[PDB]
Amino acid sequence: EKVVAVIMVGGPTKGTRFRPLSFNTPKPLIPLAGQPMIHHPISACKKISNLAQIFLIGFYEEREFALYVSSISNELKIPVRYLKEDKPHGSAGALYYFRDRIMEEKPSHVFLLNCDVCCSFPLQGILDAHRRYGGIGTVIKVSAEAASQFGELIADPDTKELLHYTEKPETFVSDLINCGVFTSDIFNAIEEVYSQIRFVRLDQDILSPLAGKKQLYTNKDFWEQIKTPGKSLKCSALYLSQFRETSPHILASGDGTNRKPTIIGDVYIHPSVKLHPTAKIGPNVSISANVRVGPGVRLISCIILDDVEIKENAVVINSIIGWKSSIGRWSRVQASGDYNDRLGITILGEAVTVEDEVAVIGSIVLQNKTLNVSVQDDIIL
Amino acid sequence: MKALILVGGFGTRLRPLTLSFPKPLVDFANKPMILHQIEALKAVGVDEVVLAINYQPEVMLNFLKDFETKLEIKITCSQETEPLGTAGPLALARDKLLDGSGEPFFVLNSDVISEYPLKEMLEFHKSHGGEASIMVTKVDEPSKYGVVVMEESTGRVEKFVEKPKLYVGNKINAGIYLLNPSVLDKIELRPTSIEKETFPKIAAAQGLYAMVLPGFWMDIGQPRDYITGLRLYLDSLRKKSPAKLTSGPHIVGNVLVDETATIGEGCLIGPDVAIGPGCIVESGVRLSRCTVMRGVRIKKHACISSSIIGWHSTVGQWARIENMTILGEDVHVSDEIYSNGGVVLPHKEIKSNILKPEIVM
Repeated sequence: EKVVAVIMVGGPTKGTRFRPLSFNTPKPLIPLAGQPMIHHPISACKKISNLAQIFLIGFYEEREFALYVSSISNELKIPVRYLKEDKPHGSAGALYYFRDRIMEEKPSHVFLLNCDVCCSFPLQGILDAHRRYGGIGTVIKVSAEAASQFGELIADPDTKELLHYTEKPETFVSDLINCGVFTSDIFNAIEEVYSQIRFVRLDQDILSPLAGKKQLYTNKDFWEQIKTPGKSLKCSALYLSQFRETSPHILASGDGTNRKPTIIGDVYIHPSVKLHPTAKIGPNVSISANVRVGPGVRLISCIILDDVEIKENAVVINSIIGWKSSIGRWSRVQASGDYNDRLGITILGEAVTVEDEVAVIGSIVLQNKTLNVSVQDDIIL
Repeated sequence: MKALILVGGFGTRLRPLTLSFPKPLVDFANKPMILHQIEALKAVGVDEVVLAINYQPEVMLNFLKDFETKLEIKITCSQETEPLGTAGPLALARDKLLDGSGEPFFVLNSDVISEYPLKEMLEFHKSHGGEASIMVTKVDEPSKYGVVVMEESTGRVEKFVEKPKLYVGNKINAGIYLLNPSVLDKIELRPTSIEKETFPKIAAAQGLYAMVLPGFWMDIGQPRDYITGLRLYLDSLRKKSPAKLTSGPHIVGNVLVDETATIGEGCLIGPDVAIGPGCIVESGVRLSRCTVMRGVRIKKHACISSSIIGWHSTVGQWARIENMTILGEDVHVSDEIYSNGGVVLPHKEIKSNILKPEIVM
């Protein structure tokens, strides 16, 4: 057989929540646990030996993605390609558009996953489960109280077949929810709703009608929807935990002072960083390239982007420091850590200069901004 | 004759209007703020004008290139690595100001608006033969500003009294200067504030003089000052040229409408409303104390009062905008949406009410 992969990207109207960071780098390219957001789905596509071409679709500008795609294929050796849907049709119409380019090598099964998804990605397990189930296409157990986020989803556990599906009107649920792989026959199903029935949403007029018909089938790990810039930390720890279960040597594990700082588990340190052994790099911190880390600084539950300057005795808690940002000496950037509150994770824009002793507690600072005074519980433009 | 205009940075305190276009390129009463005093420099026949910016001019080269032919004026930029105080940027642009004739040049601040009587200031300079000239405006609050203690007989200044607890005067600087070429040598290479170090150097020499500004003065350092500063401008327009302000049965007070802007029927516009070019105003609207920039279309039955509308935005039908609501470029307000002081970022669709002051991203 042959397998192809298509990843949804979205345009500048979806990353309208990551605004401070979206202005410099679009949502899919924002580094999660050191690597861009879509860099984890692409990493899981290589484990399928029968996979070939990869397709990134979305109404972004190709100029931004052309530079990034050129570097991925140098690592995993997979043909990745970006296609800009000039006419965005949500999801279903998005992929029916240029269906020729996707089915160009006659792939048996086509992978379809979304950008803002943080699961374990068992692509090789679901592929073989779909080969056994058959049908056109192919969940995670959550509490029944956690039902406002999605709604209702019914699946008979004997054949693992979706018996009923309502997107938002739940009206009694079954504790199962979507997570975000079909056969080659999926393009014909869209023609029977775009040409026969005639802006088409995949999870409204394709998933819901295919209920009784035995064609739609059905994680055992983690999953967290990440449309919020604050969720970029809670999910980053799971990826680091995934990099702490598998291959930890890619994760910094200093645990001492032999010119290596005090690392307190679940830390990814880029080799291009500058460190001081007196700094304590606590849990759940992902440091990017070409950053200068000061002495005696405390970094927990935060992610730091490129070209950041951390000065003497700085403290960073539940924060996201933008690009080329400057953190003054004895300055503190903390937040509560509430992934449900808007100001639970303080976010700093690009090239934001927090002066010495200046404190930022649970606030959002825009790019190219200077701070001489301490702020608290606000949104600074 | 030469001239120099102090711009400063990008306009950080004027966001979200300066998030895209720099500070001097924001349309104020239809025209960008830079054109309000460049055309005034053409009234005195100034050919070349330099801008003491601090950011990179690469973003506004196309705009300044379009004003050189329309206005017949030479426009060149100067970018400093750091803005050296208040008099520093003048030390760098001294080469573009000396033509050889040794004529006084003007120094203007981009954060000030006035009536600009530049013609009758040269006669105020070519009468007593002074060396340096500044403009001075009366303020009701002299403590919050730096007071200039001059004599009420000739116009000579003596000392600088900042925050006077007792009354020593009420006259403050207006940000507009008139300097001979013989002053560009008294500055040092170190960042010096012209208000704190350079001006007292010439005041003790008694080689300067002062003139009073017979007009309005406003320091625009925040986006909410555009609705009240537009009042002082349109008021002076009722005096200078009253035929430049539109009139009609649906017009109340002072309204500045563009020839390109189109207004529907059954509307009510005023007072102090400025509609940029390329706009599309639908019927049943009620504008008051607001300013509308280019290309934005306001749908039918909308009520906007004391607000600021960005470029190429869209106000839905029956939408109510009030209380210093600040909208960025390309913001789409749905129908029936209420905003009570919502400072919104550009490229945002508003489908919910901003019933209280709130910053939307």
